[PDB]
Amino acid sequence: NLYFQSNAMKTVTVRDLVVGEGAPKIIVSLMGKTITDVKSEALAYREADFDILEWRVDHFANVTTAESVLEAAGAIREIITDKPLLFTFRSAKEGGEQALTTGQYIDLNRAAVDSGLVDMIDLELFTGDDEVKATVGYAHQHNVAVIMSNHDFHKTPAAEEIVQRLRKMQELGADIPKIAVMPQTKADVLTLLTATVEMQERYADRPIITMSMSKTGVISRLAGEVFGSAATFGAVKKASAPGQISVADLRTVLTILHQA
Amino acid sequence: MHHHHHNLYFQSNAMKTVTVRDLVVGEGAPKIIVSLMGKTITDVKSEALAYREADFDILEWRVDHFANVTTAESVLEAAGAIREIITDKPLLFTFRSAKEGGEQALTTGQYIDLNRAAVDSGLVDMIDLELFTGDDEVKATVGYAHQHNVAVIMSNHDFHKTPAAEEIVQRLRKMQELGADIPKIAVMPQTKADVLTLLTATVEMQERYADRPIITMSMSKTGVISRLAGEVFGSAATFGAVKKASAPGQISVADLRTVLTILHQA
Ligand code: NI
Repeated sequence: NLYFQSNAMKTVTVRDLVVGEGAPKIIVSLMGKTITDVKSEALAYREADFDILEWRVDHFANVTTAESVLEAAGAIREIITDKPLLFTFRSAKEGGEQALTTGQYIDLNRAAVDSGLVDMIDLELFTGDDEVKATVGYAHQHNVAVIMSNHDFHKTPAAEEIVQRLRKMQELGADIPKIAVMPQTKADVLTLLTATVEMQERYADRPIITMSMSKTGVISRLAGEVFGSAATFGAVKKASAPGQISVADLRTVLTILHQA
Repeated sequence: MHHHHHNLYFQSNAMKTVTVRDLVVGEGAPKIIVSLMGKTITDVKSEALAYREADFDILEWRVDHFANVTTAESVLEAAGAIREIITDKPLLFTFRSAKEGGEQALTTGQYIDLNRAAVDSGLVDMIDLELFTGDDEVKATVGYAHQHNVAVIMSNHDFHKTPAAEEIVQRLRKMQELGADIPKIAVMPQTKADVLTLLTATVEMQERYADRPIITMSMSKTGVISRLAGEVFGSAATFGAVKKASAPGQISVADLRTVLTILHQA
């Protein structure tokens, strides 16, 4: 599992994929309740064009059973063999389907890191600073990269607050700070982009991932190359968050912008 | 002082649209404008015939590239040629002055007389008038175009910097005050933030002050996204390239229509 990190070039390289270089990378979210459902979805996703596979563990029914989680991850790794695998338990208040105690959520990520089956984990910043910092270090001890994340599905904080949150993620050791916000106005989309630019140019020594959700915020999913967001989420069969477009349409736009 | 004894465009203030040759500017996905440049009447004809096959909505004739811009009748001969060739799309007459990057310079009197001649001809559906021409002549010429059912795109360009958002909004508002049917502004980013400043101005103008469509763009490769996001931010049209870009940042019409269509999906 070794991944690379170049602070000077602001890149994170996982499975030969250079996040932070060139056109933004496409992340898709795989959801399945049972082990066989995860296999089925992995076989379907193997036919799609994406760069990073995110397993949304909060959609899995047996999330507190260690052996079941490990079996599902192994199944994905056996089907999708050449793309980085990102392990994400999204909490209900951050956009997901389930909620765990802080301890259960650490056990779960701990076990994912230990297995060697996943290349990256997602850690929610709000989990708690001590908890998060320790877990980041642990992931790094095992050659697992961390996407640190924060999501607001109702509003867009001020740009200064968005920047500060991305700076803290970096301070806590996130390899890739990530923030998703919801616009209530057209200007809010621009606020998210402003924060992206400011963070990326003034403070980051690594890639960042940002997005303004809903149809109104779609542009933020497409303009990463210019504004400084290193990856973007697309939909394979169904959108996992408001505003995602199909992977095919997303790749089309990213390519056009890259070659403009 | 212009008098009529005893072209057609529509505009809806409340819907914020301008309709010319059945094209509804301000509704749905942004419209694509392409620019035709030719030095002689022979070059204009060859380029119009060639462009006829392209996917665009509005044809802009860049009169400043024409060598014989000095005798109005000669300019009207080329306009007729384009009108005979492109019969079903709006034709925008644009002499882009030396002050704003035009390949040429003309005195204000010559510029006003050229645009009056274009209006008189009935061969063009719209004229471009530069905001910075001078208020008395702009107002008079806007009124003159309107008397003839010719729409006006009022324009302003900065190829070296992006003014503050407030200044961009003031210019768009002034265009509306002067009677422009479609205010239009193009600015050049020096930083990534400058691209966002142009979009901020677009949103504020469109939401708070406009009762008509506006056209805005941040030039260069850096500003390309501004040419693509008009549906959400409020820019009603966008310039594309048929064979070669006519301003920095334009992409091919095929790529532009592809992206616009994706963004319009719902
Ligand atoms: Ni008359």
